[PDB]
Amino acid sequence: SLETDVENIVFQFQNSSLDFQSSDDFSILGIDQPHPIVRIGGMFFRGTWHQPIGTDIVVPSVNDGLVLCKRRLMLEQIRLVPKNP
Amino acid sequence: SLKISDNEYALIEHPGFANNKDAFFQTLGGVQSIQKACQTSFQNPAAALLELNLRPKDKYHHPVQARVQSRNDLLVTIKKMDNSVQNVSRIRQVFLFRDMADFQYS
Ligand SMILES: [Hg+2]
Ligand SMILES: [Hg+2]
Repeated sequence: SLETDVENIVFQFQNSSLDFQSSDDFSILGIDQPHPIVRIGGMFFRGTWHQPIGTDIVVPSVNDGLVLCKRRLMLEQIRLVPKNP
Repeated sequence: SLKISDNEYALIEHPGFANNKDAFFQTLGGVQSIQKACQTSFQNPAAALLELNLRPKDKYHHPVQARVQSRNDLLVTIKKMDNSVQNVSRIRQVFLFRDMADFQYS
């Protein structure tokens, strides 16, 4: 069946055309913050938490089953713009 | 930092709730039906299909087919103690039941 130490979180992107592939570098600043910052490859994102109405089921392909009721992170791409030239 | 893994998943965006697990899984035809639906999505993506039935004993209820799509969603596993990222995996396909006209709620 599928299961409802570690937590699992869906990351959803405002721009669904951005390509994130395996081997791409991934890091997060502030997963505990209301607005985490995520870096993937050379791209940066700012996240916002959102609670969809309903439940997610996540099912694995053949890798070497989850039921998620909690929040997902909604990520918009950002530019890091110097406040002063 | 950490590199995104090879692991992949399918995601079902269900509009109801898992308080009654058996009833909940049954709305999609049961656990085996869910696994069959996920396996098809990987073996033959174009053919992927899943049906939702929230009110099985109600003769006016119309079972609904998911809209199937890919985005670039990721599944992020974090170790609860230190909030460190243990794993990142791609969600390669999504079965979209939320946000169809039937299940809208505001
Ligand atoms: Hg929940
Ligand atoms: Hg699968």
